Amino acid sequence: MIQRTPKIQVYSRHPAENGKSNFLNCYVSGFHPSDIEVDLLKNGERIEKVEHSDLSFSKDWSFYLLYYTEFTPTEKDEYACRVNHVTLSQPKIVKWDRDM
Amino acid sequence: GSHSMRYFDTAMSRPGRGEPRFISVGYVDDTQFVRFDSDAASPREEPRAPWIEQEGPEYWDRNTQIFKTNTQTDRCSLRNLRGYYNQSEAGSHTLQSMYGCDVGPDGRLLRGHNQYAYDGKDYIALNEDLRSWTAADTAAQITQRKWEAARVAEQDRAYLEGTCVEWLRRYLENGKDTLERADPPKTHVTHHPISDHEATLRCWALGFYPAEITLTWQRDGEDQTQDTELVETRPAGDRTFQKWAAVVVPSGEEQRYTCHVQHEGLPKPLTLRWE
Amino acid sequence: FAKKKYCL
Repeated sequence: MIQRTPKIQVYSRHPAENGKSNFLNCYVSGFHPSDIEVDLLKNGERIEKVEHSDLSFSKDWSFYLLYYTEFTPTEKDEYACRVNHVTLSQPKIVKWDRDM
Repeated sequence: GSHSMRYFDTAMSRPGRGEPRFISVGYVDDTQFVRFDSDAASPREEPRAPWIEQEGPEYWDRNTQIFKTNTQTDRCSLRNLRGYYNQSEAGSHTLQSMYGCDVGPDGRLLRGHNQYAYDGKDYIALNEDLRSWTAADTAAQITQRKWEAARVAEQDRAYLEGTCVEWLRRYLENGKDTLERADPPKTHVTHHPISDHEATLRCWALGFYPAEITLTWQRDGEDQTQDTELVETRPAGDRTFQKWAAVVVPSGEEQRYTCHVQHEGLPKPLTLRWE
Repeated sequence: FAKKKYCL
């Protein structure tokens, strides 16, 4: 059928401050069909109990989902989003960079 | 300003894993107010906006009945569509639907919508006249003939011009503190050297609602459309949205670049520069 | 408010 590769952004809800509670977001969009695997990682390990939005789509029919968790960033902890989709041969990892 | 109500429905077959999943999500602008998922274990616990709870239990009952009937209708649709494309019983397929209304600041109907896509491809649409169909292919022509014979467009018209407009106006009134409030973007420009020779200027818009925004860079007052990296507008999770736009500039030329921000919550459009 | 759908 059609397949469309997801676009991935990783970012915080609020401007990041080391030691301050916040939300880490992974926004997957532009994809088709709808099945997709999304993990949030802390120092390479899967975060548990990550929540996500209800499946919806843009007016071009491409799906989007937000995955999110509460987190307290530090100078040293690494965060990322790991996404798999039928259009990806290997899972795609996007690192959290507080400047993007 | 202007407003929309839209339902986004997805039906997805999954042979050997039960009946097709049906999910319907309803929005006013960029605010979700209802969800119905056939895979929810507790329909009674499915999210509803607060300005919905106020309508009471008979409203909930009537909407639940329509969502339940829609589940069965979209499963009927998927079975028919597999046949119209000569498809095998083995594959998973997707049927999407969008329906709803656009109104102006006065609450008058601007237009209605009722359209479908199958496996990502536009299939059929109700025309702007709310009387006639556009079918993408000879499969959708079957649907069109069926819907013409059954006078379906007249039913959809009555919903779009009546129920949809009337309830969108009632939701805007009940939810006026949020739905009718535009939150302007919080804006700044950052500077990221890439080498001795160049740097990235990134113009940020944070905390805005609704999601529609225009964010552009100009060099000496010329649009830099081709040379700008514009990321998709993204949800923060607190109802608001974020966006940025970046350009690569030669070292020492930063003051020739201006970022321009248009948004409904701004009393006036912004012009920003680095520092 | 949801709309009754019709089979394709």
